[PDB]
This record gives sequence, C-alpha cells and structure tokens, in this order.
Amino acid sequence: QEVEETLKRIQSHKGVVGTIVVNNEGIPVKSTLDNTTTVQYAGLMSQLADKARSVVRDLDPSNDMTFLRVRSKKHEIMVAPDKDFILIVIQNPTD
Amino acid sequence: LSEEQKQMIILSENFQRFVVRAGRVIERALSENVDIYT
Repeated sequence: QEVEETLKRIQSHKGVVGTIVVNNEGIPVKSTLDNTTTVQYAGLMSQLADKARSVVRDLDPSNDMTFLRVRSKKHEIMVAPDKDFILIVIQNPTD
Repeated sequence: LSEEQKQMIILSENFQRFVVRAGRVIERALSENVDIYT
C-alpha cells in the first residue's frame, strides 16, 4: 504494498507536480523531485509547519493542527504533518 | 540522512501507516482543487 502504491497514486492525481516525505528533522525521505530542489521545500515547509502548528497551539493548547495548505498564483502546496513525518504535495489548481 | 536507512523506514509500520493516513486526508484536498470529472 500500500505505501508504494499510494505514494504513487498521489503523484498521478490530476494536477500534481511533486511529492515529498520528510521527518521531524526535516530530512527528505522519498521524493519525486530533483534533490537539490527537494532540499528547499523540506527546509522551508518544515519551518512553516512548525510555526503553524505552534500558532494553532497558542490559540489553544488542547488543539493540534492536522493539515495546512498555502495557495499561490502558480500552485498550491499542502502539508499533512503527523508527529514524526510530514507529507508535502505541490499541486496545480484549477480555480 | 544515510541511504540504507531511508530504506529501513520506508519498510516500517510507523511510516507504512502514516502514509496511508496523510494519504486519505490529502486525497480530498486534491480533488477539491481540481475537477476530475472534466
């Protein structure tokens, strides 16, 4: 399997551009992008996910963020952060 | 970090089941952003 057959099922969703998995540390695990780039996203997104999760935590300590997504003009990035790993996917909206 | 290690994780039950969680969570977002019926 379900892992390889799911990680790929995403990569081929209509409009998906890239997909990356990281860990708490911000270290890329598997990733469908050129590695020098895949570095960028991991670093930044991990930071973003921290701040956000932290923001969510300060608005309320009994709450934890489950899902975050920032939309640009060019595309949307989403990020599902889950304790030790976080899944980034860039998609190309339509909208 | 290292090579063989990425492997060990990829084949864990920590990750195998995390990828399926995030997976499902996302797969909704993914189809909101896009008309799959067109």
